[PDB]
Amino acid sequence: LLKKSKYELKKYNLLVENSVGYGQLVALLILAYYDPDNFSKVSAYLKEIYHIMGKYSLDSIRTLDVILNVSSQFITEGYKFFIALLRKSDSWPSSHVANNSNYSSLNEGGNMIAANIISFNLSQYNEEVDKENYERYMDMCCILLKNGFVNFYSIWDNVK
Amino acid sequence: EKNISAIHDRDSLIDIILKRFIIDSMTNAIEDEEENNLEKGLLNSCIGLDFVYNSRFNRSNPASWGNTFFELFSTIIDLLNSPSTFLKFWPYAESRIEWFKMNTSVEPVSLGESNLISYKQPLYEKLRHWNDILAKLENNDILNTVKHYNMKYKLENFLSELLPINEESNFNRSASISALQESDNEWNRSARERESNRSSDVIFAADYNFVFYHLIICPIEFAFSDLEYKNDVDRSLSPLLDAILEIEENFYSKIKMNNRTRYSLEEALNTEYYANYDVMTPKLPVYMKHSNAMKMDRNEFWANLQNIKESDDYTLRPTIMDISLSNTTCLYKQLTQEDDDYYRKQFILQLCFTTNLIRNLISSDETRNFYKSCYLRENPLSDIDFENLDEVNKKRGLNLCSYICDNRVLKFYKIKDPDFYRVIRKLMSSDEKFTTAKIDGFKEFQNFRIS
Amino acid sequence: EGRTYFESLCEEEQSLQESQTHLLNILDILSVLADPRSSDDLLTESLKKLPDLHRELINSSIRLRYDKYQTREAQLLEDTKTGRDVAAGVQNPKSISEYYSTFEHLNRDTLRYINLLKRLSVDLAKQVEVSDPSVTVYEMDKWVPSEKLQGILEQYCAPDTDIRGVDAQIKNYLDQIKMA
Amino acid sequence: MPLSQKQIDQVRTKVHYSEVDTPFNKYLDILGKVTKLTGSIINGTLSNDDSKIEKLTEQNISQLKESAHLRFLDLQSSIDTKKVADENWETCQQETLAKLENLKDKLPDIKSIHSKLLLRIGKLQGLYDSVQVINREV
Repeated sequence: LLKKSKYELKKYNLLVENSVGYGQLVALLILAYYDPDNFSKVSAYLKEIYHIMGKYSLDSIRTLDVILNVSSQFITEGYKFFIALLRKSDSWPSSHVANNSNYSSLNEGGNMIAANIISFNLSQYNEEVDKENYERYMDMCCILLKNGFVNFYSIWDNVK
Repeated sequence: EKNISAIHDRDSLIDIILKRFIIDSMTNAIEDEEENNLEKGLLNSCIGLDFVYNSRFNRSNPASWGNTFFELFSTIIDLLNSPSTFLKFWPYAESRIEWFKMNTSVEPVSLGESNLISYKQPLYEKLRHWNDILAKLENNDILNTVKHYNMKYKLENFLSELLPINEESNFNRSASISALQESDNEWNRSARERESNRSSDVIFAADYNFVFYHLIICPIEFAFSDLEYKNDVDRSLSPLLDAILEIEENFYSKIKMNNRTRYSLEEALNTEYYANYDVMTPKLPVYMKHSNAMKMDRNEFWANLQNIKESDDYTLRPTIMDISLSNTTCLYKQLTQEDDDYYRKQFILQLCFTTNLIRNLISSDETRNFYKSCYLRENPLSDIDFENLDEVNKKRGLNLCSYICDNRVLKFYKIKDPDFYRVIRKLMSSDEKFTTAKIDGFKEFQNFRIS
Repeated sequence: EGRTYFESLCEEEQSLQESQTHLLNILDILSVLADPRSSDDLLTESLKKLPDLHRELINSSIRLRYDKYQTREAQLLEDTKTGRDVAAGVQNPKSISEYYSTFEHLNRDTLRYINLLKRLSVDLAKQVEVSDPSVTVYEMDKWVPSEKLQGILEQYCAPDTDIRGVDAQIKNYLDQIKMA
Repeated sequence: MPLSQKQIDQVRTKVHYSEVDTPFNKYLDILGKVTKLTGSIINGTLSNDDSKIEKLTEQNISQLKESAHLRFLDLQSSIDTKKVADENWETCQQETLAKLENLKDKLPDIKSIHSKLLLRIGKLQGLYDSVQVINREV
């Protein structure tokens, strides 16, 4: 009890622990892709996402996962809103945004928390709803390596 | 140099010199105007902190610089006299986030790893103190502004990326389901009367609260319960979902009878081939695509509505997706009229998250043995019982779980809109990948290798 | 009696200064015991002052600990009061219960505006118009209608324009084709 | 190996009243180090043993005099830091209760937009009933 109520951060990983908090974050990204004005309103949604992520004490390592799992179902039509929303965020690498177009800059990269989530999500292929959505998730990941969001050898070394 | 009697550990003295220099410079704000005396006090502290990091090779030890640097940074967060002056300082913290992780090491860590443990010296007394600041903003649940929550998000996101992802105080180890989740306003609640229940929409709204207060708040109380406690939900939940899912039958038929009776009048007008295509989004109709006068009508409305919701007079407002529970006049008006279709898509996302746990709790056996050690380690003389199979109980949970989602939710959305149905099936599939990861102890996130 | 956290914390600094003075008065006596060129009379005089200060230091370091405990119980007493008890002092409920109600009616109709731009979005019946025989292919995504039909539809969404007057202007355009 | 109801609420209380405080616990190390030192010189024991702090020095006893003055200022500045942090939270709790108190001059700004945004739906639902009737004939 000394390390549960005095050292443990009060944040909620799973989608069942705070079902009101993740029920609003999901229904916001459904709205953000059914809106014809999504380039004047990048910070009109990015100031809303940071207001549900702090009212309800949601985790940042899971909110990055829920963002990358609703975005990959709308990646055909809206794929330039998904990068424009994610370039202004506080999860975009600001100082270590190093690119995958050099031969020595394939090691030095940025955002090793999203290098843990995609390498965990591409290494699972043992279900029958996970198989019908692996192609569209692999396209969404391949846009992120181009813009410099993640490294190459962070994803290459940690897939099955 | 004029004094010669620094016979002590001089690095203990220089910390006190650096501590008093921050305290008076943060309080002295009477020399000029208050807004521009702030950045004269804030700046003298920021050069004081960078003075510690650069002059870290010249002190007595390499390891001692980490405890001075966490001491001075924790002092500044007390003297910041507002949430508004905390947000304008906080870009100093998010930029030098690689300075915190290199604890007791003069050469920096590479990227990704951190030399920080939750029960060791720099975080032994600071993590207990920074959780007290976060408990203050959380307990104050009726006088919180939008600058308060932004203070709360940027502070817990500072600590989540400070500690490793496989760290015992970092992944919600004992899985605590939240009970303070109340998307509700205090000032619209009118006495919660249960006496004059003449209209049917009251106990509609009241048992909507009860299916919220007893399923979604607590799924571990629902599964390990009696056979009559599951009987008053099902006789009330089935009038609820068959009044909601008959509205989206009438909302999606508005879209279908719009375009098909245009295409049948296009098959009547133009006869070229069998014009039978898939129903997709009517993107921007014919004329709103290239209309710079129609565009500036809308693009100036999203500039007025953003300036209202940003100034320091409107900082007391609910979220945009907030579904009000106490106000029974606003709750019935959000779910019934067929033009929002987001306040009743919040209920289906809320329902399919707990119902997914009702299946995995009753059926599996390592899941029930995990929640043994979660309740019995914190409350050893507990109240509810779980101890064995309960074969008379297993037949009722799985027959209400598989009916309410697999037989009414997931077979309705596969016909109406097959893009939203692909989000529910992926979100429920991703939850069991992480629940199984928590039971193990998040130790597949430990083998992540850095080149 | 009931004390506040602010008053109990400021009283701790008063008892802290009393412990400092007896601490410094003892420490200089130990210094003059350790002088190398020390005199015979000062080592006899200083030791007589010693037991009177020793039991005085204990009575000050005990009250320091006793006021470290009384501020800890006053700290926790003010945290249980926070929340909905501080805002139970306002005397204007009708002004706030209509301010939150006119904001909850605002976001409900902002979603209805977005749900009328892309997701319902009624369009024209695209009737093909072909004049040049040198293109030989047509795409039904860049069909732009007639300017007499566009300028009527342009000014309808434009402001300060009646709902019943332009209905005849539609009927002006509708019956114009019905003659021809 | 069972527990009791009394035995659970005795550990539910020790956690709730547990504090770690590095400036305060370091000052009482100095107050403790001198009372055991002036205790033995009253009795008569003074030897070359390392169980106590030190025997007799000019420099290192004055080093204890420096330690008694350094940790006093660290404790004094920390009580002042807890003083100003409590004063600031009471001010923002009062000015938020002042901003919640009036709420009358900011009400006409919302009802302008909500009567303007309800006007913009009146045109589009009339525009989508204008284009819907010209397509129904042909």
